[PDB]
Amino acid sequence: PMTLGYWNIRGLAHSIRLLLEYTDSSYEEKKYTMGDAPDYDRSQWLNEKFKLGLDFPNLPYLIDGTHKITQSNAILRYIARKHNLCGESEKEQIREDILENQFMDSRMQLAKLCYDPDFEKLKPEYLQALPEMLKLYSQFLGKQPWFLGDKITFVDFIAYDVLERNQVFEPSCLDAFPNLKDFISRFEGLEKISAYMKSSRFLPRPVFTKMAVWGNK
Amino acid sequence: PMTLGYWNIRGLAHSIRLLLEYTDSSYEEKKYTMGDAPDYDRSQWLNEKFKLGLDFPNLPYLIDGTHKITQSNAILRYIARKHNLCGESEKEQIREDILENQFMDSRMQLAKLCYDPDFEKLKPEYLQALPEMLKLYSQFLGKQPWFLGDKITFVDFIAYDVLERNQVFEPSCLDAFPNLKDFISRFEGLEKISAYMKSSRFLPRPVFTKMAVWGNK
Ligand SMILES: CSC[C@H](NC(=O)CC[C@H](N)C(=O)O)C(=O)NCC(=O)O
Ligand SMILES: CSC[C@H](NC(=O)CC[C@H](N)C(=O)O)C(=O)NCC(=O)O
Repeated sequence: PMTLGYWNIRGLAHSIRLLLEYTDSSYEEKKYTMGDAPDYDRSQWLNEKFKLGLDFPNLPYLIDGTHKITQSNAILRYIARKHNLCGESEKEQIREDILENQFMDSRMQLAKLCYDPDFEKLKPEYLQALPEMLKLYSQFLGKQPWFLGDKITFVDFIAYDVLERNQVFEPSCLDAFPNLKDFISRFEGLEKISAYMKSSRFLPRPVFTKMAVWGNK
Repeated sequence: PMTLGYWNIRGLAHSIRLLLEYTDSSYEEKKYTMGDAPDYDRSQWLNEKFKLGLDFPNLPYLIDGTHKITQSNAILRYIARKHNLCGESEKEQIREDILENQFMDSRMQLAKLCYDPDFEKLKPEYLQALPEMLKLYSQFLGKQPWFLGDKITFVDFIAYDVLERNQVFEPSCLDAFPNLKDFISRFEGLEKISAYMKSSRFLPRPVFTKMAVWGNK
């Protein structure tokens, strides 16, 4: 079985976990636990960090026998290639590359906020900009079932994580955007995703690490 | 001709500029200028930000006729595909995806620091970590001329920007790492790269925007 190493949270493994489940991948999780405050003791990871034979040791990581992979997008692409869940044409590849990076910027905006000591002061401005961020995603998806079009690919798994987690942050945020709401349902309704989400494994919380101001538990 | 839009700085356009020059691409630059302090007035960009027909308006952008591309990695991949400067095999693609995301983490570390108000206090800790960062890049490159092996690809262009800019931040940083120094020379010695670097277009500073503590000019 493949090994997926990450913190015992949602974080950056969510899309990877879902993709692994969707693709019916044989895998098990190496789950590291961060200590509490004031420590935020990381030693579980730190001890074996340099022992896994990763070129750029990091969480998350994927071990698939010969292949040892860090960087969450690289893991996602790796698995997506293995199961034909990639953009094929130029137009699709362009769309894929734009989305992967754009979603990453959006992911990180929410993380920057929720780790910021000034969370309470900063929250409103983020919610001001929130509709415009969703609007661009909505326009882009249009009437298509999936972000690259007819066929589901890896970005849809990124898409879901970042869009859904906004909906856990601000529950009403997708209300203006019916196609994004339908996207969420489509995704969660997928036979394997649905089965997973009802299983003991599913790990939708905590969103962030114990160091977070919001979503630490 | 393609249009490359960005601020009148090095920033995230460097690798793109160099790739466009290397590939002998027909291109011209739409250069936006940020105001000074206290304003940092952005209105040059802001006015026509929503008028270029980009799905996710952003700097940098590439307009290639039908194709309008934002996100710097997306732009790089776009041009790389057009000129066969991509990882072909699985092992290459894995390496490419790892490196693109890793370098981007590294890039952002320097940017976080150089935009931080506590730049002076924070600088030493970054320089503490700096050798280990370089070491992992060095090990990964090994004896190969380019990061993916025999043939140069797009990551090399990212590689150059982030590694070189560290050498502008701390000039001695590559001294313990001869293969990285040779990488820099190999890259700078490429016929078209060399010609470009000696031309009037070449824009190696400022490193960051006027809002930066380090490398604003
Ligand atoms: C909050 S996510 C946990 C964090 N990992 C990253 O930041 C990886 C980000 C990377 N860009 C990726 O996408 O994999 C981490 O603990 N990394 C290992 C480390 O710092 O030693
Ligand atoms: C300091 S670079 C300038 C900054 N752009 C980005 O942060 C884009 C980053 C994106 N991840 C990319 O790589 O293109 C910017 O001015 N963006 C347009 C805007 O904010 O309106």
